[PDB]
Amino acid sequence: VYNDGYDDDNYDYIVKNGEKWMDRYEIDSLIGKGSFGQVVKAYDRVEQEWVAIKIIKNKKAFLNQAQIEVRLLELMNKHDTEMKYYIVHLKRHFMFRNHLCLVFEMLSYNLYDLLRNTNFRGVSLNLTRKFAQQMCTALLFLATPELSIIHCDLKPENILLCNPKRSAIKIVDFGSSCQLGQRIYQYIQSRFYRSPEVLLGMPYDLAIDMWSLGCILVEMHTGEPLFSGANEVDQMNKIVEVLGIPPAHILDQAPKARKFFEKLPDGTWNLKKTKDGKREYKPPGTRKLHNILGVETGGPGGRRAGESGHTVADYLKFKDLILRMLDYDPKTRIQPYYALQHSFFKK
Ligand SMILES: COc1ccc2c3ccnc(C)c3n(CCCC(N)=O)c2c1
Repeated sequence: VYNDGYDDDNYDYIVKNGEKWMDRYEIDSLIGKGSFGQVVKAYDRVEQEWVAIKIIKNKKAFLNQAQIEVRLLELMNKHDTEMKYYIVHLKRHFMFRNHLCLVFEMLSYNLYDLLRNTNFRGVSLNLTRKFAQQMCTALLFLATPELSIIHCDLKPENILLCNPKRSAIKIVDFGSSCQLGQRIYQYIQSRFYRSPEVLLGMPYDLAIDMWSLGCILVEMHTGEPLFSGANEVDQMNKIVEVLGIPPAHILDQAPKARKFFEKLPDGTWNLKKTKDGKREYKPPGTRKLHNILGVETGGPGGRRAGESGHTVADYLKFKDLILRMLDYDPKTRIQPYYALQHSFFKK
């Protein structure tokens, strides 16, 4: 028996459609499940509107982390700027049957559902540009010194459309987020979108979100993840296929450098030796983003050949921005303010 019967064996609240909570919220259905807990669709009888309620797991570790998400959401929402409207709005929170419940504004489906709806053909470069500009503005908001918030889990699933037929988006799931000073985890971000500094076990800052954004934007247009690693070793090697060996000044400071690389006598770094002449990856830096995007061959897989807004000039700008987002060095990786000035966004 878990939580007097209200919970399942995974600390989740057993959702029952049609249940009414505190004579206010009418639970319609389950929207999604995550490590944090479940999000349900519910009607707020008081305010007479539809809301999304995130039911946090009934477990100390998850409750304590969700309390941080609340602190950060309330801190962002209080700030007055139009940029704050790229972050989902937390209306209120409450405890119910030993679950912390977060009430959010209702949104539409996420960018992964959007990709799946195109059968993973990818969205247009113009739509990608719209998402990129909004995301860069959102990251600029998080970078404001008073906030200095690191989302730490940017991915298609955590970027939602406000309206199913409109391009406006908002960022969700700040549970794993932290502030620049208060970093408390080492293994963070979803693997496909994890930055090299996190893979290498080095200290991280807001630049890790810019890395994830670069990965996301490419996936949005091509329809498949740029670095689809099955584990950390596979992830690092897939990054190396495209960007080459990380610079020595980074690896020389990386605690986990020898999980993926080895230092030669002449001081240079190379990938760890592979036994028995097994070939599993393209040589470092040979998987060109120029070809992944189809810059001069009509877009990803030639699917955008003879389409408006998919000129080579457009792709060369897109490629340059992505490569500046995928800089190995977090100190030189493009920052939101300057990314927004990139020619890719010129009117
Ligand atoms: C639909 O409106 C919404 C509105 C707000 C949120 C929200 C706020 C915080 N964290 C998460 C995971 C949130 N989700 C998850 C959806 C997952 C999905 N496939 O739609 C939301 C959804």
